[PDB]
Amino acid sequence: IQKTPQIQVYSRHPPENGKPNILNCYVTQFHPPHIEIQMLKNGKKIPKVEMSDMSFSKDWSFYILAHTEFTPTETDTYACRVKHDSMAEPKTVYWDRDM
Amino acid sequence: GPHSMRYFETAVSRPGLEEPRYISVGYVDNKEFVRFDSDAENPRYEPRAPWMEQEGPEYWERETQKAKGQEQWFRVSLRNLLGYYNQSAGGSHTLQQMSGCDLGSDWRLLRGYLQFAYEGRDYIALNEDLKTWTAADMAAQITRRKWEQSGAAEHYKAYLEGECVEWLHRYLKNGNATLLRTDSPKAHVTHHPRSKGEVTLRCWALGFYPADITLTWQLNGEELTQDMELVETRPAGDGTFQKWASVVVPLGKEQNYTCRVYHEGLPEPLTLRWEP
Amino acid sequence: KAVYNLATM
Repeated sequence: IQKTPQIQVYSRHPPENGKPNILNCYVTQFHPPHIEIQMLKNGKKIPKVEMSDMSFSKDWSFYILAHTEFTPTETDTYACRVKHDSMAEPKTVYWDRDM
Repeated sequence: GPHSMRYFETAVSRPGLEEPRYISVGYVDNKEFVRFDSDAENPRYEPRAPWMEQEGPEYWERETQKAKGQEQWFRVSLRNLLGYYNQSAGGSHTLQQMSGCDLGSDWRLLRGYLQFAYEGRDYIALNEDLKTWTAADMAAQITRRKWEQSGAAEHYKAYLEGECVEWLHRYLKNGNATLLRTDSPKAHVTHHPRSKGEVTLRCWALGFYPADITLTWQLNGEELTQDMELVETRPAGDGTFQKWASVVVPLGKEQNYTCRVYHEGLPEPLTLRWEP
Repeated sequence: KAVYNLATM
């Protein structure tokens, strides 16, 4: 039974402009575990996207945490984009520092 | 306090390639400490926490052998299950196993776990008595009868009561100042003006460990449950967690509402509001 | 340390 990924995008540390931080995209509740996760700035892949190990919760739902080094600005968009066979096409969530 | 060791194992079929992808992740107290991934160029259990780094090559080779055997076991079981469910050829299929032990605050075995999901759905679980099996469906009944015959529960019980406890003890000592320590939430409130005469009190808990936490919003004294927005507790990436809880509030009534944070690391529950 | 399985499904 196919289940859709839920996505949160959010920063490791309280965001200040021009100050090294880590951007997270935490994707949960998908099945089967096969999945693709891109992180984006102004629509381009951010280079060094570390991916965590395919894990799952005690209720069998998978989760994964993608992250990458970044310096937050006010002037660029930041996003996370997920491709999964539950969805006919990719889903994207934009970073919002207030969330 | 109490502690736990969990290994989470996943084998996934995909249309096309001979052998499915097998992954195992180990957690001590819901903090990642070892990992094996059959896709990696040199498949082996690897340390995922600095304190585990001081296990020697014999440790790593013996655990790796367990992973390699598990890979074989999942490969065969994947196929066995294809037949049990009269699934044809191909499709994408998944098999999950969770196992491990909970200790009390006295470090003694509280509960053992050995359980499997097929296609994300309960298949078979070792009962708490560590002797009998609960089988979710008729297919699983076949497996049950099989494992009753082979006495597999005895094997599992021996690991759960023995090896699992004994090594969790070793890990708790070895990584003393990480696992047996807590990190309490740094809490604060951000303010977000909204539609007509409505702001939005968001209340933040940051940098806590473990992940269990609770946030409430109160007005005059009556806990608010409806109208309120929660996010799922999330990893920050550095061993800690975040959560927030928000609510609708009119302009002027900020000093009426209060957020409470409940976490193990706190000497007591936490109260706070907007600070201009 | 990890469990290992014996009898298959």
